[PDB]
Amino acid sequence: FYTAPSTESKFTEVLSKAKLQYPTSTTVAFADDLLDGYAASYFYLTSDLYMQFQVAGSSQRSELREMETSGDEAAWDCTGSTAHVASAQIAIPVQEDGIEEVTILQVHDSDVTPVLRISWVSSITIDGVTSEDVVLATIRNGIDDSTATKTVLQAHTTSRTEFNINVQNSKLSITVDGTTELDEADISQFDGSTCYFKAGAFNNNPTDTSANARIKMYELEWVDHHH
Ligand SMILES: O=C(O)[C@H]1O[C@@H](O[C@H]2[C@H](O)[C@H](O)[C@H](O[C@H]3[C@H](O)[C@H](O)[C@H](O[C@H]4[C@H](O)[C@H](O)[C@H](O[C@H]5[C@H](O)[C@H](O)[C@H](O)O[C@@H]5C(=O)O)O[C@@H]4C(=O)O)O[C@@H]3C(=O)O)O[C@@H]2C(=O)O)[C@@H](O)[C@@H](O)[C@@H]1O
Repeated sequence: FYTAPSTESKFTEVLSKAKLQYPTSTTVAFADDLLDGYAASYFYLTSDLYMQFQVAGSSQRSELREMETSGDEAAWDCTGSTAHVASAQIAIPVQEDGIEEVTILQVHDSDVTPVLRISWVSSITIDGVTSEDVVLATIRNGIDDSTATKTVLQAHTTSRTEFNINVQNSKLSITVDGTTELDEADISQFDGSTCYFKAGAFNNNPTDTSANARIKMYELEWVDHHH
């Protein structure tokens, strides 16, 4: 009894350029399935026209993964000359009790390393400064280094917020409601990797493994701009 995100033309292009993974990394719906009206409790259109992702459990996800229209997985040069841009209007609801971090947008390499995660966090401490109820950027320092550089981007609001990720040459920038909050962070540690975008809800380290993480997107797109 769920309405499909494909019923809204604002999502046609991104769905044509995506596959949906749930609840782990296995694809449940390819682009053709998504365009044919795929809908489930974990991926549906709300009455006010948001594409909503919902998932329970540690490190589980309901996430779109960037694809080419040819059916090839997106695998662009992480630090190449072509700009790659992901834009999303996201409303992050107050999360259920026991949900502690939800990743909403990623730049991921073609193996096992997230270049960037944008996530909501109940709390975070960075260089001795603790922030609560914020949206955070996490950039991994290397494939062989589990540590990351973390940057608070925004105090959490339930209001629809524009997020824009721009990746070009060895630099990555993030704008939030038009304001640059991460200005040309270095990602040269991914030279010689390939990359793709992801968007949705990816539930990180919950304290209640039965609680549902929930993220809503009013607009979503990923594009290339050729130098
Ligand atoms: O807690 C700490 O100590 C540190 O945590 C750091 O952040 C963590 C996060 O908390 C998450 O755990 C995050 O999880 C990553 C995970 O490390 C892997 O990168 C994994 O990669 C999957 C891909 O997203 C993708 O879904 C892929 O799909 C493939 C798959 O092969 C599929 O079967 C099919 O064949 O093809 C598809 C495809 O489309 O390419 O599968 C990958 C997989 O192996 O599961 O996904 C998550 C993720 O980010 O999505 O990891 C970070 C981390 O950096 O380790 C950080 O906060 C740090 O500061 C802390 O100290």
